[PDB]
Amino acid sequence: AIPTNFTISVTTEILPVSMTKTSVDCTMYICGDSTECSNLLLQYGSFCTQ
Amino acid sequence: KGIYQTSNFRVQPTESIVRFPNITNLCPFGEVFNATRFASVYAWNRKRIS
Ligand SMILES: *[C@@H]1O[C@H](CO)[C@@H](O)[C@H](O)[C@H]1NC(C)=O
Repeated sequence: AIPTNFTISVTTEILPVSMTKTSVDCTMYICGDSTECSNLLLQYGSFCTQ
Repeated sequence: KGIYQTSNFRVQPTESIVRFPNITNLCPFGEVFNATRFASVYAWNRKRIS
């Protein structure tokens, strides 16, 4: 079976390229605005540096 | 060299605010601690304080 005609088909495909960049502040997330809590968070500072 | 997100250290508090109800009535400490007669344990007395 040999074709005797043709069609020019345009297909659309979508690909995600990136996602929303995000940043997090340990101090104001965990220890919202209290100094007493933020002092206790210093010993865990390494974790946030991760 | 680059751009760095930073946590919160620049803000520090310096003043304090207190806001209680304005009441001048001393509370009946003499009517519960200095009461002439106390109740039996089985029929224990209950007093509202407001
Ligand atoms: C309780 O009673 C004693 C003597 O009856 C009196 O010295 C004292 O001031 C009274 N305390 C209060 C809080 O009323």
